[PDB]
Amino acid sequence: KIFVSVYNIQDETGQFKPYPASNFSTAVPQSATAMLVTALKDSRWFIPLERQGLQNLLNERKIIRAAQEQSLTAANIMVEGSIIGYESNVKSGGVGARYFGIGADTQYQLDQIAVNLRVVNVSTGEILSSVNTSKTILSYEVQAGVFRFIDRLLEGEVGYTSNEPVMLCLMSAIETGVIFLINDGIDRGLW
Amino acid sequence: HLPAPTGKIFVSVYNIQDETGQFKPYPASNFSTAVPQSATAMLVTALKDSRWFIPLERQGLQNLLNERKIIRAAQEQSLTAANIMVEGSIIGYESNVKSGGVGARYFGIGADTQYQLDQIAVNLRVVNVSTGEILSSVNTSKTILSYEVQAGVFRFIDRLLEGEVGYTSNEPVMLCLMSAIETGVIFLINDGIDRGLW
Amino acid sequence: KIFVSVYNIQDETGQFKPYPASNFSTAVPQSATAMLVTALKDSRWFIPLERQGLQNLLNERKIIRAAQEQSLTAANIMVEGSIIGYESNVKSGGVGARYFGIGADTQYQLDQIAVNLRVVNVSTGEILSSVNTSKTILSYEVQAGVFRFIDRLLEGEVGYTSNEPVMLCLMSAIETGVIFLINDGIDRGL
Amino acid sequence: PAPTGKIFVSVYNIQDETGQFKPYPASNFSTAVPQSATAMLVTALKDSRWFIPLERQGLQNLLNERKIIRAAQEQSLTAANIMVEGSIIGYESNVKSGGVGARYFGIGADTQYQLDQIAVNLRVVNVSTGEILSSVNTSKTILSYEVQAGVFRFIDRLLEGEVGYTSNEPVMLCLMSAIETGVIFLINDGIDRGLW
Amino acid sequence: KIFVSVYNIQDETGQFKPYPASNFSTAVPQSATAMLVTALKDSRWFIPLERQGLQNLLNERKIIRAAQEQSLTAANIMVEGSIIGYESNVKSGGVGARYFGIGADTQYQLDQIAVNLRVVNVSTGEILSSVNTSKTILSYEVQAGVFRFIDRLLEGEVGYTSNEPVMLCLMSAIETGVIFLINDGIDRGL
Amino acid sequence: IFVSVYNIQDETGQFKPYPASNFSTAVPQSATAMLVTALKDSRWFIPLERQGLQNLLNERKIIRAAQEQSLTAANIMVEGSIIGYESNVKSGGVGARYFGIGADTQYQLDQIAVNLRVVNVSTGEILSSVNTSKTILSYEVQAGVFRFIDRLLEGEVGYTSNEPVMLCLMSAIETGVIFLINDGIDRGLW
Amino acid sequence: HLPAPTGKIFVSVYNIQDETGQFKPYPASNFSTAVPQSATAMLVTALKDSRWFIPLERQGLQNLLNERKIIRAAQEQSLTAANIMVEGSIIGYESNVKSGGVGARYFGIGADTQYQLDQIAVNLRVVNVSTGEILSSVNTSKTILSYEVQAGVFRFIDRLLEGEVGYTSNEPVMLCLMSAIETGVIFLINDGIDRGLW
Amino acid sequence: KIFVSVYNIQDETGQFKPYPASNFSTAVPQSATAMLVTALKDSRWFIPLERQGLQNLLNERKIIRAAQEQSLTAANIMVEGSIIGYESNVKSGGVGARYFGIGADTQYQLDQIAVNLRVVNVSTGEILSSVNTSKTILSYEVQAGVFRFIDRLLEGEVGYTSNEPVMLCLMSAIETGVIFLINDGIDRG
Amino acid sequence: KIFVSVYNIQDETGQFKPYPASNFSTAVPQSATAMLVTALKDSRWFIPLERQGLQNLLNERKIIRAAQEQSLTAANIMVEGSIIGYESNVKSGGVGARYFGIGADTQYQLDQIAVNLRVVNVSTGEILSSVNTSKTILSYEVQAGVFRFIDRLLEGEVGYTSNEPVMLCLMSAIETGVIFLINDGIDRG
Repeated sequence: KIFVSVYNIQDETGQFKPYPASNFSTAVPQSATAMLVTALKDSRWFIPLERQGLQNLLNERKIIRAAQEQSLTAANIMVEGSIIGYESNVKSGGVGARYFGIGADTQYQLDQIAVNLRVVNVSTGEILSSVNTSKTILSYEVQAGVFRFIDRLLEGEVGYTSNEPVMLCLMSAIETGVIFLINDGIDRGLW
Repeated sequence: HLPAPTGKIFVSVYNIQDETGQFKPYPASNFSTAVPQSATAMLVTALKDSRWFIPLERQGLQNLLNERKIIRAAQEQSLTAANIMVEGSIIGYESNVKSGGVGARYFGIGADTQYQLDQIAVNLRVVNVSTGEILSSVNTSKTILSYEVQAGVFRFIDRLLEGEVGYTSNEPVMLCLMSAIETGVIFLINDGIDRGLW
Repeated sequence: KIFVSVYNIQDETGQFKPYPASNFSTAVPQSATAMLVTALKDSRWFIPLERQGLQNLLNERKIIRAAQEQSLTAANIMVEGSIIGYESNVKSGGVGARYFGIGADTQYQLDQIAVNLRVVNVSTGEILSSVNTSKTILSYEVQAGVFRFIDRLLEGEVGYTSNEPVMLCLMSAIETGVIFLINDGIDRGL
Repeated sequence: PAPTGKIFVSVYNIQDETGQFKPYPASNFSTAVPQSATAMLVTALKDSRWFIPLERQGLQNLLNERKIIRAAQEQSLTAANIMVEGSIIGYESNVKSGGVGARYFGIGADTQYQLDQIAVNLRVVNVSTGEILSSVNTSKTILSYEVQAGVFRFIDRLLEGEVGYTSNEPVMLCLMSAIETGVIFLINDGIDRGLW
Repeated sequence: KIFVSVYNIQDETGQFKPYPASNFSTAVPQSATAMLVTALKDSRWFIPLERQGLQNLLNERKIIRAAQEQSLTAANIMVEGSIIGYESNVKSGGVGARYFGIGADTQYQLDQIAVNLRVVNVSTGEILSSVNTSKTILSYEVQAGVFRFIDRLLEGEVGYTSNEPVMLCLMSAIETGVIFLINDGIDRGL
Repeated sequence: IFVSVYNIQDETGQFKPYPASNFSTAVPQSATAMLVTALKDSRWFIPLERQGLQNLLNERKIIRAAQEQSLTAANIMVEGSIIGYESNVKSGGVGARYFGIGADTQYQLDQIAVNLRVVNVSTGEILSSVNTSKTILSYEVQAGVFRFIDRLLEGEVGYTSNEPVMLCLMSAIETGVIFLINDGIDRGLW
Repeated sequence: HLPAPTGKIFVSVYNIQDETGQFKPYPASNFSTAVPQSATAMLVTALKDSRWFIPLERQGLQNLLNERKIIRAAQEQSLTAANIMVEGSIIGYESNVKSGGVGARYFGIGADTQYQLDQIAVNLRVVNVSTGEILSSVNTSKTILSYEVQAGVFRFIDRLLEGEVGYTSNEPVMLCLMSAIETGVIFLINDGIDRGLW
Repeated sequence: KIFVSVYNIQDETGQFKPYPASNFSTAVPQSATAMLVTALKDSRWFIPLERQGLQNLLNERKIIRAAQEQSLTAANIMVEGSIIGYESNVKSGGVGARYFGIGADTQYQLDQIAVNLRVVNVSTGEILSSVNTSKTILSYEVQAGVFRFIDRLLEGEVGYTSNEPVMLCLMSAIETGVIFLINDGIDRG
Repeated sequence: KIFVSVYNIQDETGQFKPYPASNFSTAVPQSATAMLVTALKDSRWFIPLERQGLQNLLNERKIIRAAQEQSLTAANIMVEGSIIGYESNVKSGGVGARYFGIGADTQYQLDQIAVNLRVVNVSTGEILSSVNTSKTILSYEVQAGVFRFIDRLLEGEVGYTSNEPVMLCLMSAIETGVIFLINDGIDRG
């Protein structure tokens, strides 16, 4: 097991959802340094050190020390970085056709998320590695309908829509990123 | 084979925060979050109800410290610590994820139905207080259903006739958050069962 | 009687009314630590200790102490918690029908509010109990109308709407919550 | 009821905990309820006299003025053994609402009404022990109505006419009212204590 | 003459003009502690003490003291208070009629402004009096028009609108308020 | 003859309506310039700066530094603020159209009020205060022709005038200074 | 008769600020000022160009003080003052003030024109540094023209013919501001000449 | 290898996406001082020194020093600079034609991004070099459709749109900036 | 070569883009004090001194000074100033005509940007020079189209639009400004 310290990884995408959404709602989750710490945890051996999160821990230790009137493990490597970018439509498109009286159509869009992870040495402060990974986010819509006349009338509609969970894609990106960092570390080795 | 625990464990939880960065869309107020700010209550009541575990407050800590100031003053008696700390946050929220619906209209009786699913994710981390090492962590995800059903009639006589009926249901996102945090707490409690920490 | 201290119970619902309303107008009242303090007061025996509210009291005591040139009771239990959640439509629906020429219709929506109360020990700082309770908020509209032709013409409309007072439902929730807190203490007993 | 006697009551602030604002067309910054309590309340306590409101609004200017006085000379400040606290608890609408109307050729007429609710919380607190001696919630309701009548007639030429009237009870008055019954309730409640 | 010191009287109406107006513009002027100071000035005997306004005066005195390298009169009573409330439509209404081809119509609205003034003693800090006064604000619009056919065509329009000056009504309320305060003080008498 | 003026601020609490930006005031922020030049142009008076004072103090810091000589005071201080702004107050207009020549006209009035107060520097007593108010005219005129031939003919002419609110502010501040000086003649202090 | 000056005068100008409180209307961003923030540059270059006058910076002063911190630091030599200080601000802005336009259309050739005038006012004050007394002040006002011209043709043949030509001009509010500050500086300079300050 | 310390490179474009987008959404990524740090990392010889990022490193070292009751490498040159500008439409255009009953059309837009990088000496604080580079950002849309009558009716639509990843163009720009910087440094040296 | 120190040249235009754009988006880049630093660098003789930018430099030197348990060159001149103004339409206009069935049209707008530079003496704090320069910003649109009837139908459309890169024009203005300052120094000297 190797002790890894990670404090914060930002959303540097600087992006927000368009209308109808609230102009306050980010296009990307604020959750990394959770995603990342659990990615390091689940890829074990790595032993995540918290530091989120550090203030509370320090308070708790203050309470402990107060109750009695005993040390805190460090990390030789630190992971840093942020969420590099988000956009759309990137690649997007769709088709459709309507004949009397049955129409049908379909649409799709792709999005991009990029992430940067950096392994930095704690002793020398040198950056031992850094990587950019980018996943893509699918969205699609399918519709079919029927408009027919008799005389009286008839009509019908069916439809389905899917959005890949940006949070899941982020998780994917940070995981493949950690895989890459570990792999890169194997040729170092530091281990 | 067989596992076994021993006794109650004091757990301190300060903030489990909303890292979703999300807010409801229009018509809603752009200030209204898509997700409750209420965890570190949901979680604290999960730990209280999942006993044996003993939540240590710390929300919440300052008011207590003040009250202790009043006590110490009025008399002119220590404060128990927690050996584990739970942390984490609400990892994410989105929509439509999966969504869709169908409908049909024949003269003169129409009907239709629609539905949407949403997702919320939560992260819980058990961290050791002495060494500051993270002992465990889990990501959990619930989904949030919404659906609408409508039926109607347009008919001519000569005179005329029409009618409408409809029903809608939205799963309570707060309940879904709670459900998620329960799933996470169950997961953590078993991992500790195989450890044991106890 | 037991002295109970309550400082802040907060709105953690993070919700605001939709349009036409002002985006600054909360979906839920800010009034708890009053509603709750009066709930504890009214179920007495409990003796709410203020602390809202505390600063003014401290100033007033400064003034007294100056004018005289006599202590301040504490509480062994503290109540905490907040308003956990709010939403809508949750469940909603309605029906209606129109035949010549008399139409009628009706609608309803239900909402939810949840609350958390926690009894915490002041001495050791341990949480003695915590409970979540949730009420629901009814709203409905009724309309009836007539459209008739003669030659000349005739029409008429009547309607009524009712919305349950979200504030009252909050009071209800906090009250039932006070009941649950009171009960678990009975087997404690403290 | 009855005075004695006079009791010094200090009130610093009673605040709007309603968190409510007027809807469109109004400005989203415009509160649904007045910020004027701790005036309304001070005058309510005053008008029910005996009570002797002690200011504390307001205290900063008074202390500055005393600085000026003390400066001109190069004499104390009475305190209150009770403190009144509390806030504006809640506001809404439509709560209860409705209306009717009918039109025959060519004379139409109609009327509508809405009720709103305002709630207040007052708490009498002991200054010496810091104990809350009482707390009360009162709620008034706010009436509004609109009336219209009209005529559309044809001759051939044409004729039309309209008349209308609307009244909205002054929310500020209902707040004052609420705090007034609240002061009454507080006084009565104190009557059996008695502390006074 | 009696020296009266007045520092702050602020807008507690929490109200703002509706659309089309800018959402930042108050429904009520911020000018009180002037209107009041000039009202007391005009009601003489009273001698307004500034204190607005005080910081600048203190600076100026710093400069005076600096140039020379003579005291500052106080007030035994202080006036306080604020603008209590504003609303609309309160009472409002109107009529109108149109016959071929001449129409005419009229409308009116009333608004309300309330004020609170309090006389407080500077020595004891006791409130010697407090009063709430409320004026109302009139507005009306009148129109007349003609639509006629010849064959060709004819039309005409005339209209007038008047809105009472909210600032003036604030002044009216603050003045009548001053009358109430003096009136109450005379039976004291101090 | 030395007059010191630090503050005159916008207490109108008003902003322009739509189409304008909600950040744009209905009234200039410029007084303590208008007023200082009004006192200057009305001489005898000698404006003492103090806007504006901080920069000067820095400059004197520099002078004093380069050398390793005093600063004149004022026995009277002028104070006050912009009391109010409104519209439509009085407004109206007419128009008529006959085939094919139409014409029409409209007008609106506004109000601006200002308060000036002379305050004594030694005793801090207010020696005088006045409210003065100007009014602001706006008008529009249009004329047009719609005619058919068979083909067609049409034409339009129009003119609009808005009195410069800033200028009206200047006017109010000047008449105010006139009044203050005049009343001062019977004091006189001068 | 005859006047006369002597020598260069050191003038310090810290801030000349926008007191207009005005912003462009829609379509523009509500954050966009109706008037430039650039005076105390415009004015400083006006004083620089009307030389003899020696603008003293002080904008601007902090960076200068830092650079001198660096200089003084590297060596281990004084700082000139200004005998007069100029102050003032942008007093006001508006529209339509005077505005209007005409136009006519005959078959099938129409034409029309429109115009708007705006105003900017500026205040400059020469203030004495020693006694702090104000030696002079002026209010000046420029006006800002805008106009549009259009011509068009709608004609029928059978088939059809149409045409459009148009031109618009807006005077540069920044130019008008500069012009205003120039007129104020000119006024102040004659006034000082019969003073003299020299 | 030369040790290069880069603290922050900032977005000085002052630009945000237009409607429908949120008025809070930057038109340009905030991600540089990652992009640039990884560009210098990928261009070796260079050894990026962090400094992002520095506070956490310092805290961690505090913890380490606490556990023991061992020094920190510096950089002799520092890279600075920022994202200079962004705009559109800059160049834009498109064509299209529709005949009975088959229509088709296409659009395209270009955007610009500029970047400034500056090599500064740490000892003397002198700017050894500074360069501005600018990439451009392609976007295009294509549609084709058929509207026909029979008697009954028939219609169909197909379309595709591609938008170049502004983040990529930013990366490309910062890389080209690095190339210029290295070129300038070699001629010094 | 002369050492020149430049800290801030700011956007004093107070202007922001109109609708559809975000109300937070400046009409003008925030990039000057880079543009200016690269203009001075490119005009050598001159040696831009950083100072942006200074805090990181001082931190780095803290790291250096700590690692060893060597001075920092000053500038006798400082360049200051700001972006003085931005506007539109200023001059704008256009023509167009349509005959059956072929129409065509074109329109254009001009914008203005002005910049102010000031050379200030560091020793006496006196302003040695200041200049205002202003460039103008062209934008134009061209379109041509055909609507024809047969019976059947026909239509076609082509169009092209260009916007001069406001960032480029600012660069231009700041450059010409640097020229003016250099000349102004030439007769000084």
